[PDB]
Amino acid sequence: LQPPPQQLIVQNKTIDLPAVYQLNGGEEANPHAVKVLKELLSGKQSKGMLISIGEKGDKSVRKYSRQIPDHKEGYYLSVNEKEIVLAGNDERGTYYALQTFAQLLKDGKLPEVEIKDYPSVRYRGVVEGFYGTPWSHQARLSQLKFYGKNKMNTYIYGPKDDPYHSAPNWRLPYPDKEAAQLQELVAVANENEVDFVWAIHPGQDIKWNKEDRDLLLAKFEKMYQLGVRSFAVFFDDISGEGTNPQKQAELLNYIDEKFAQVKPDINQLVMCPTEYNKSWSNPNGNYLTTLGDKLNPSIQIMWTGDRVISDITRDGISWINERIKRPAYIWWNFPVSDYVRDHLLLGPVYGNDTTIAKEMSGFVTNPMEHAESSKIAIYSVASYAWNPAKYDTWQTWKDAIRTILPSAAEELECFAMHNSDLGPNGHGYRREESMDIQPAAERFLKAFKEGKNYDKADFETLQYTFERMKESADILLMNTENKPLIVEITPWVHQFKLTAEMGEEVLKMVEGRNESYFLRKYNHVKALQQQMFYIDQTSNQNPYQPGVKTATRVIKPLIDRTFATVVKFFNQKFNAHLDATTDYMPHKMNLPLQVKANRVLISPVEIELDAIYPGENIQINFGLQKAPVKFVRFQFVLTIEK
Ligand SMILES: CC(=O)N[C@H]1CNC[C@@H](O)[C@@H](O)[C@@H]1O
Ligand SMILES: [Ca+2]
Repeated sequence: LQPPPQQLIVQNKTIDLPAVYQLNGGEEANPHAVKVLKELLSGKQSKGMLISIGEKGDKSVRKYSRQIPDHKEGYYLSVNEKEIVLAGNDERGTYYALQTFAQLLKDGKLPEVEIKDYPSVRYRGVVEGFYGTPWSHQARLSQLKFYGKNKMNTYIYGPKDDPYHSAPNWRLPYPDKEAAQLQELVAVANENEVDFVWAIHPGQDIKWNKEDRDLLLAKFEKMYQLGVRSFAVFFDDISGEGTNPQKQAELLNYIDEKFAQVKPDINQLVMCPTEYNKSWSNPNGNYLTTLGDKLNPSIQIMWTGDRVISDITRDGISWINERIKRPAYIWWNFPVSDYVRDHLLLGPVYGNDTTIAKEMSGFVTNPMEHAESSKIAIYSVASYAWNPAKYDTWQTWKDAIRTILPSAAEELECFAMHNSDLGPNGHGYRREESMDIQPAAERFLKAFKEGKNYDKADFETLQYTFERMKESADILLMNTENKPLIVEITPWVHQFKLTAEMGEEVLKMVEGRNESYFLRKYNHVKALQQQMFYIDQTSNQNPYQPGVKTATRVIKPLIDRTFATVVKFFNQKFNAHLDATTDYMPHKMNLPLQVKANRVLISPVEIELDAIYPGENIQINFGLQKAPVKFVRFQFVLTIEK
């Protein structure tokens, strides 16, 4: 059961899904839930075993009102030989009773059980709020079904790069095509019991005048016409007047008073502050307390923790709550990769204190621009925020992988386990990676480097890893159970497979039959390096972190260091002069050259390019008018026309 229920009593009897059943509650219970139930009961006829579905207050469930948790979205579920009860505290609770029911049903059989359940955190879900290609319409439809199945009740739509979400075209209604698609998203979210929260991000060019105020209002009104019933205003990552607290609070309160309190059915009204984490707060400034004191009590204030990227702690949530005068609505910046875009972040969700549910009013994950890939952290975040006290890091991760790709779980597992760390970055945030084999890697390399014998067991572990990596890469590429997931990760799967092959060859170079066999392996390895460079230069070419990195934390560094090392030993033994560099680089220059898009740079006297190119400019720190260029004699960046 994911998420795990608050309370669970299991019997060790199993009853069959009644061939003949009698349904009590069908026309009075939440239709979404009745719909799931009926699908599960296809080819089953309606005397028979009584099944009771309904919300508190419904005739159908009166007998059980005591049993139904007195919690929003709570429910009571019961299966025995004589009957089934599915009873929500409210309509969404009945739907969630059904989501739990569906997981219990295995082979037309059910365990005898009694469950009392409800969420420990009121708002749980996802904020699509990253920089990068926003999620496709189809990705989104898929996400909303996934959210319902995992009792996530919130989808906050706010992709930084959607021009009708941010400046300047926030002022503009969506075009007809986009609008109809959003209308469809709201309907699907409704059906899966998710609040679609439409966010707008206007602060960068907002004028604090009636005109802009009205435009914002009319935009919200248009969204309402499309079915939206929840709203947010994001003030993150902007500069200027669009960051004045009082003005923000005033705008928020006005939206509240003239809009959220004027429609009959508006649910969530949420604002993300400009100072959105501790380390970006002006120490002793009045930004957060102004918001805390001026914002109407019913307005949620988002927060990403002590740092831009970070895990939520007891001391952290307390620090913020004292200033905003209410429980923070958490915006957790994981697995979002928009600042390390050459990495996938597919590891477990961990790091967030499990005892602070009461201290947060919401918990949403900012995911990767890779939607299907993000379902691993998303399912885990769903599990954590519904029941943080039973949150199990690795078990949920494995459960997510097996839900996403039952046909190749172990392979996805192998792949995700070695694609979890972010590498070095401006936000300082890291994840463990490849911990299973890290000790063996570390012993092997320390010994080898120092001419001290390595343990044969460690050598074999590595070897075994490279082999499993190749099997999972090839099996992943050809998987058709979730094509969109495979499309998203393919570049990295290729890169991952070449990494595994590079490791095998380098290991063979360590064993090293003879002089000629060594050179064969050494040459194979140069070729692989060049192939990795090629993928890194042709796949995923975005402006910020172009390319494709994989197994960066433990595995690549082990292979590279082992290569440099065995080559040095070969050069010594045979008085040779093999090049021991580990990153193929087609240009020539003691710091490593790098190639990013059409820049050729020295890592922070004479460079020689592998060819003549039109020069664009040189930016040095202590234009070329298209002049031909191959050599450059004297930050250190050459841009050329490529
Ligand atoms: C509140 C917030 O995190 N805003 C920005 C910038 N900080 C983190 C980045 O990952 C972005 O995705 C995010 O949209
Ligand atoms: Ca009802």
